[PDB]
Formats: sequence, C-alpha cells, structure tokens
Amino acid sequence: TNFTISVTTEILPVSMTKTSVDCTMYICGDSTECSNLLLQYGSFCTQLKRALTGIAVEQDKNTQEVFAQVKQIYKTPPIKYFGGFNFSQILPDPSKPSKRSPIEDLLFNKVTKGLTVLPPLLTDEMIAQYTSALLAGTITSGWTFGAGPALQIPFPMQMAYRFNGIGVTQNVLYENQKLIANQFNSAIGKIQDSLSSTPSALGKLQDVVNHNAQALNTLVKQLSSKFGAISSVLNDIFSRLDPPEAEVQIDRLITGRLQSLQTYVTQQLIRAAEIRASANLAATKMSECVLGQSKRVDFCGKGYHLMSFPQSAPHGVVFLHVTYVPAQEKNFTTAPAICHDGKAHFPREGVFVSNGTHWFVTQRNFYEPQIITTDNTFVSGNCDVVIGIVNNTVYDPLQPELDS
Amino acid sequence: NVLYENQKLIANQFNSAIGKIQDSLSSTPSALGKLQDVVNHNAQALNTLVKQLSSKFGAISSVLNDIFSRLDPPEAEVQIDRLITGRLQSLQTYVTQQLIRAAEIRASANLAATKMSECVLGQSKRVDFCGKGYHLMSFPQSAPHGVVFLHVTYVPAQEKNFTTAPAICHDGKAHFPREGVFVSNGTHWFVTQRNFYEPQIITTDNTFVSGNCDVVIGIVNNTVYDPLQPELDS
Amino acid sequence: QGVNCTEVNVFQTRAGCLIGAEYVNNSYECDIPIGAGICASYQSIIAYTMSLGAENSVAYSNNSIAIP
Ligand SMILES: *[C@@H]1O[C@H](CO)[C@@H](O[C@@H]2O[C@H](CO)[C@@H](O)[C@H](O)[C@H]2NC(C)=O)[C@H](O)[C@H]1NC(C)=O
Ligand SMILES: *[C@@H]1O[C@H](CO)[C@@H](O[C@@H]2O[C@H](CO)[C@@H](O)[C@H](O)[C@H]2NC(C)=O)[C@H](O)[C@H]1NC(C)=O
Ligand SMILES: *[C@@H]1O[C@H](CO)[C@@H](O[C@@H]2O[C@H](CO)[C@@H](O)[C@H](O)[C@H]2NC(C)=O)[C@H](O)[C@H]1NC(C)=O
Ligand SMILES: *[C@@H]1O[C@H](CO)[C@@H](O[C@@H]2O[C@H](CO)[C@@H](O)[C@H](O)[C@H]2NC(C)=O)[C@H](O)[C@H]1NC(C)=O
Ligand SMILES: *[C@@H]1O[C@H](CO)[C@@H](O[C@@H]2O[C@H](CO)[C@@H](O)[C@H](O)[C@H]2NC(C)=O)[C@H](O)[C@H]1NC(C)=O
Ligand SMILES: *[C@@H]1O[C@H](CO)[C@@H](O[C@@H]2O[C@H](CO)[C@@H](O)[C@H](O)[C@H]2NC(C)=O)[C@H](O)[C@H]1NC(C)=O
Ligand SMILES: *[C@@H]1O[C@H](CO)[C@@H](O)[C@H](O)[C@H]1NC(C)=O
Ligand SMILES: *[C@@H]1O[C@H](CO)[C@@H](O)[C@H](O)[C@H]1NC(C)=O
Ligand SMILES: *[C@@H]1O[C@H](CO)[C@@H](O)[C@H](O)[C@H]1NC(C)=O
Repeated sequence: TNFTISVTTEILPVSMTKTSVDCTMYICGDSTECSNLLLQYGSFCTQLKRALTGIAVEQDKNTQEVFAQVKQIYKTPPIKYFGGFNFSQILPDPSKPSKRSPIEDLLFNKVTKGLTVLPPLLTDEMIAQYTSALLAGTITSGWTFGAGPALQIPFPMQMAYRFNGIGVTQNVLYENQKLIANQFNSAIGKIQDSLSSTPSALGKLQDVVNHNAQALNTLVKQLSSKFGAISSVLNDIFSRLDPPEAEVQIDRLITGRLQSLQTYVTQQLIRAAEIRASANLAATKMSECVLGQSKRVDFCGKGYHLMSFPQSAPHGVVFLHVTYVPAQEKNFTTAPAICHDGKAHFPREGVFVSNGTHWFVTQRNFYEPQIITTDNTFVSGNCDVVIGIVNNTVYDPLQPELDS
Repeated sequence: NVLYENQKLIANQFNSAIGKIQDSLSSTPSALGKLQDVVNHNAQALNTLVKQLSSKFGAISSVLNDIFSRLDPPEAEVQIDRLITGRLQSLQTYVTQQLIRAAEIRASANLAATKMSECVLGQSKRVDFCGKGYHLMSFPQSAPHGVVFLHVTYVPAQEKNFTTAPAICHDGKAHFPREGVFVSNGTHWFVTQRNFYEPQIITTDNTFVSGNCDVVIGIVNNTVYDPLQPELDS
Repeated sequence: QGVNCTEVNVFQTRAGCLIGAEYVNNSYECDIPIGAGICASYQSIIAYTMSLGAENSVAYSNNSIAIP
C-alpha cells in the first residue's frame, strides 16, 4: 500500500596509475659493463616495455569507453527547478574552481627507481565534465540522448514513463508528487551522510591503490636482495672482486632482478585483466542503468530499478542507483475468475482484490482498487473449467447509457 | 502502421545505408584494427621466441654445440645448465603471456557469445549493448580470427516542438493516456506515441480514468471525444 | 616524462614540457594522445586542449515536449 524511494551506491574501478618500467637502469644501473652483459640476455626488457605500453593503452581505452559514451556535451539549464526535486548534490558547484559536485568533492577527498607514473589521458576535470554532461542529458532528455538526438522531456513525464516501464500507473505520481520529491531528497541526504560517515565504503579503490603501492614498494625493496651474491651493490663487486667471477655474480644478480621483474609483470597483467573485466562491467552498467531503464533484477540495484546517477571517482566510477521499494503490505483475498452469466472474467493487467466483503481489481505493485468492468476484463471460457471460482456480477459501463 | 505506410522508403534507406557502410569498410582499416593488432601481437611473440635463441645469457656463445665442443665439460655442464634455465625462464615468460592473452581472448569470446545470444537470435531491449540507439537487428559475418556484426538500429530524427499536459480534465474527471502522450500544436490537443508523430483525436479507447482533476498539477481543460454519443444520436 | 627542462616552441604541461610544438588556444579533435590534459597533433605539429564535443544546451521546460 506504500512505496519507498531508496538510493544505493555501487563502486566499480576503472583503471589504475599508469607505470613505466625502465629495465636497463633498474637492473644494472649506470654500469656500462652490466648493460653490455644484459645485451646478451635477448629482448626481455623490450618485451616488458611492449607489455607495459599495451597495458597503458588498454587502460586508456577502458577509461575512454567507460566515460566518453556520448559525443555531445549537454549543459544544465539556468533554472534548476524540476517540480520540487533537488539535484544540487550531484550537480557541479560553480563556487568550487574544480567544477565538481559536492558528492564528487567528498568522494575525491575520501580517497587518498625506474618507475615513472604516467598521468592518465583523462584527468579529473574532463571526467567530471563528462559526468555533468551525462547527468544533464539524463535529467533533461531522459534516455533519448543515449538513443540518438536529444529529445527534451519534462521531469514528471520522464518519471511517469519510468514507473510505467515497471508496471506502475502514472495516476499515483500526480497524487503524491510532493511525497516522491521529499522522499528522494531525504534519501539523497541520508546517502550523502552515510557516505560521509563510512570510510570503508571506498574499499575497492583503496584496495587497488594499496595493492599498486605495495607492488611498487616490493619492487623497490627487491633491489636490496642479495640473490645469493656476495653483496647487493654492483659497484662494490666491480671494485672489490676479480672480474672472472664477478661477471658470474653480476649474471646471478641480474637474473634474480629479471625474475623479480617477471613476477611483477605477471602480477600487473593479472591485475590489469581483472580491472579490464571490472571496467567492462562498469561500461555495461553505464550503458544500461544510466542511459535507459533496465528491467533486469539486481543488475542496477535492489528491487525495481528506476535510474542511476554516475559520479566521478579517483580511478573508478560510482553509481547512485535510485530504486523503487514497495512497503506496507496488506492481506487481501484473490479469485481465479469472476462467474457472470456462465462466463469467466479475467483481469487484463491487474488482479482481483477483496477486503472481505466486496471485490475489486488492482495493480500488482500498488493497491488501487477499481470497480470490475468489461473494459479492464476479458471473457475466455466458462466457469466449470477453472477451480475455486467465486460468484460476483460485472458492472457494464454501457448499460446506464441505454437504461435511461 | 508506419512500417506499412512507407515500406519502400524503409527498404531504400536500408539498402543505401548497407551500400554506404560496405563502401566505408574498404576505406577504413581501423575497423579490423583489433584483429590486426592480435595478429601483430602473435607475430611479435614469434619474433621474441626466435630472438631468444640468439641470447648468450652471460655465456660465450649462443650455440650449445659450440659450448660442448669448445669448453671443458666439468664447467661446461654448469654453462649448459645456465643456458637451460635461461631459456626455461624465457619459455615460462612466453607461457604466462600466452595464458593472459588466452584469458583476454576467452573473455572477449564470452562477450561475443552473449551478444549473439541477445541481439542476433532475438530482439534485445538493452540500451546501447550491441548498437548505438534503438537497436533493431544485427547481421553476423565471418572474419579471420574475429566476428563482425552489421548492427541495424532505429534512429529518430527531425524533432518538432510541442506542448504537453499530464492529463485532461473532462467532466470533473482526469483522463490519462494508456500508452501515448498528449501533445498540442497550438489550438488542439492530440495523443501520439513517444517515438513517432501520429496525432489522433482524444478518445476513451486509448485513455483511462483514475480519479478527479483537482489532485493533479498542471492539467488543462479540453473535451474528450467518445463515439458512443454519435452512435446513439442516430 | 616528469623531467623539467628548465635545468636541461616550449609549452610546459603537468607531465612535462613539449619542445617543437606550439600551443594553440583553439581546441580540435586529438590524434596523438600524450596525457595530463594535453596532446599533440599534425595539421606543422600543434598542441591543444581536448575537445569534449559540440555544446548543445537543450531548452528545458515542465510543459514543453519534443516528438520525433
Ligand atoms: C506512505 O509513507 C509515507 C512516508 O514513508 C507517508 O508520508 C508521511 O505522512 C505523514 C502523515 O500523512 C506525515 O506526517 C509524514 O511527514 C510523511 N512522511 C514523509 C517522509 O513525508 C504517507 O502518509 C504514507 N501513505 C499512506 C497511504 O500510508
Ligand atoms: C537542496 O539541497 C541543498 C543542500 O541540502 C539545500 O541547500 C541548503 O539550504 C539551507 C537553507 O535553504 C541552508 O541552511 C544549507 O546550508 C544549504 N546547504 C548547502 C549544502 O548549500 C537547498 O536549499 C535545497 N533546495 C534547493 C531548491 O536547492
Ligand atoms: C471493503 O471495501 C468496501 C469499499 O470501500 C467497503 O464498502 C464501503 O464501506 C463503507 C464503510 O464500511 C460504507 O460507508 C460504504 O457505503 C461501503 N460501500 C458500498 C458500495 O457499500 C467495505 O465496507 C469494506 N469491507 C470491510 C470489511 O472493511
Ligand atoms: C456460484 O454460482 C454457481 C452457478 O450459479 C453455483 O453452481 C451451482 O450449484 C448448484 C448447487 O450447488 C448446482 O445445482 C448447479 O448445477 C451449479 N451450477 C453451475 C453452473 O455450476 C454455485 O453453487 C455458486 N456458489 C455459491 C457459493 O453459491
Ligand atoms: C492543429 O492541428 C489541427 C488538426 O491537424 C488543426 O485543425 C485544422 O486546421 C485546418 C487549417 O485551417 C482546418 O482546415 C481544419 O478544419 C482543422 N481541423 C479541425 C478538426 O478543426 C489546427 O488548425 C492546428 N493548429 C495550429 C495552430 O496549427
Ligand atoms: C478548468 O475547468 C475547471 C472545472 O471545469 C475550472 O474550475 C472551475 O472554475 C470556475 C471559474 O473559473 C469556478 O467558478 C469553479 O468553482 C471551478 N471549479 C472547480 C471544481 O475548481 C477551472 O477554472 C478551469 N480552468 C481554467 C483555466 O479556466
Ligand atoms: C512549471 O513552469 C512554470 C513556468 O513556466 C512555473 O510557473 C510552474 O510553477 C512550474 N510548475 C511546477 C510544478 O514546477
Ligand atoms: C524548441 O524551442 C526551443 C526554445 O523555445 C529551441 O531551443 C529549440 O531549438 C526548439 N526546437 C526545434 C526543433 O526547433
Ligand atoms: C620547472 O622549473 C621552473 C623553474 O626552475 C618552475 O618555475 C616550473 O614551475 C617547473 N615546472 C614544473 C612543472 O614544476
């Protein structure tokens, strides 16, 4: 008999910090003789550089395909009125010079040698602009901007279409539009307070950052490993040991460093494959949950899915899944059919409902009792085939027209 | 109904689009760029495996026969062991790279299988899953180490401004469209679908009554045509 | 990458300074990505900010609709 508007957050990583590995000065440093000895090891460093560049361009492609979904940038109208609905938490703040939403700003604040950190092609600014354009397109044109050109639509019309897509009539929208707006604002405030008060809500991105930092620290610390040699310093071996054996010691040290580098490359490739799968999932969620209404259960949040609001996250994307949750169920009596003059009547789209004395028809997702007429019912067969049929009359709207 | 209205126009547009994209496929090498990059990665792996045989791995020669016939056996065994473990490490690196590439290829093949299960053998209601816009159908094609789907999609065009109302208040009752929407061209109100412009007279067959019109916001006043009164007048 | 050329057509970016390409205030479609909000392209070689797309501010109203 009642409904609740709930906002849930889903965090999906996009990519990581791009890393470039220089084999020559990490394995052998500035020693010319060590570099000459490493030239007899083949094309290991070239293969690792090719793999790292492939991983970097793969991450760039994933970031491009998860964020740049539309080629048209949409701007919010100067009037921020949507029938009493509030959207200042997800809209960018003109006061902030970063042009980011307060939710986006809080999300950014909550997330904190031979290695060069290559900056991503898309930084925070244009990613935030992309999210703002997508939010404007989905708040003004609905899902039509993802289906071609922008087709403007009022916000109540878009909401009525969305609830009609999940089998809820638009009559309950106009009766409790203020209630829907107040529930949406309360849910937005509650989820903002929850995300502000929960440091563990960003576990995936923090775990990815910590794993990358630990991998970098481990690779740094492997340089001090002796690997069975007399010392971990190449210059000490060169200036303190005879070359005949010192070359064997250098070979052992460089093959130990090469094995550590191979382990790091395999770990990076596995992590990149996992993040690519996560980014493909995030792109699917962006294409389905945000750019349209999805009838899939549990794909875009708990319960019936209405829409999703994308937000910019550090090395990730956060979806604000606003959903429909029924509540306050009430006991009622059903009927397989209605027997009238030997004919069985079945509801066209609803179900027969009874409170104990009378019988009505109502929707499955909401209690809207209506008089059983011939417009919303169809006749197919007689009453002796069905089991448990009840006895009731069917009101004919055409009858009073010729009664008088 | 609009499909039967302009079936020849739809056929001509489909044929023109098919011919245009067939001409564009020959002039665009970036379409098969993923397959070309896969082939290039395969060739690079073969080149790396070939070049790994030229590596001395800190020894004096890259041929084990030369080491066996050139150097003293009590330490030639150690030299051959070093060459064996170096080439074993190279082969292990190649095997791990092939396994990662196999995982990526298997994920892509599973995605392609899902796409052909969704929008090839049937109609998928997903938005932009396998085609920009309202996807209509896809035409599967065969490619070397790849698959190409000729996706056909529905793209609306030539939008027109109109005035809409949430409902219509007639005789103290609010009328809501069953599947369409109320639009106005300036003087009269008409009902049409959300994807095409097919105006119609406001009739009770495609509208339902639920409550009165004082609870709604933004309603306008207009009459509702019902053919029962003209039927019963004569 | 990350090496400041002040202690080594100059345009200093976050990733690093670009030598040989001139910065252009106007923005076009990128061809060769670089990163840190900048990239280079050939037209002479020039560098410019990314073009996110054509600006299209749709007129929004609570009673206006657009029917294709
Ligand atoms: C359905 O639930 C909502 C709240 O979940 C009810 O709205 C409340 O109504 C009471 C009195 O009508 C007010 O005092 C509260 O402030 C309302 N809450 C909110 C959040 O606005 C609503 O009345 C319920 N409807 C039915 C039919 O029970
Ligand atoms: C929408 O929500 C924002 C944020 O909750 C509201 O802004 C608050 O307004 C009250 C008084 O109007 C101030 O005391 C708060 O400091 C404001 N908060 C922020 C973060 O600015 C806003 O009033 C709501 N309504 C509209 C129409 O924007
Ligand atoms: C079941 O619902 C019906 C419809 O609301 C109830 O019938 C009305 O009941 C009220 C108060 O009992 C009367 O004032 C109306 O005159 C009744 N309507 C008609 C058409 O007779 C019915 O009472 C409900 N049954 C129970 C057990 O609550
Ligand atoms: C509901 O109506 C049906 C039909 O009017 C009733 O079924 C009749 O029951 C009597 C005795 O029980 C039989 O003699 C008739 O042959 C039945 N007719 C049919 C068409 O089945 C049924 O009894 C009624 N139920 C109640 C509870 O009154
Ligand atoms: C809106 O559309 C209606 C129907 O298409 C127009 O009504 C017709 O207008 C023509 C032009 O003079 C008349 O010849 C017809 O007799 C009208 N039909 C009816 C049923 O009245 C109407 O003029 C249009 N309004 C505007 C502002 O263009
Ligand atoms: C639309 O129709 C309604 C009902 O026919 C109008 O409401 C009535 O308006 C008259 C004068 O405008 C009042 O004397 C009545 O008391 C109103 N009745 C009710 C139930 O509110 C409404 O004014 C019409 N709208 C316009 C713009 O003319
Ligand atoms: C709809 O817009 C008009 C201005 O065109 C405004 O006066 C009215 O209050 C708006 N209605 C709602 C419900 O926001
Ligand atoms: C509809 O009107 C708005 C402003 O009134 C305008 O910006 C828009 O271009 C119009 N639509 C068409 C298709 O001309
Ligand atoms: C490079 O150095 C100059 C002066 O040494 C400084 O002004 C400039 O900010 C530096 N560039 C960066 C990117 O820090």
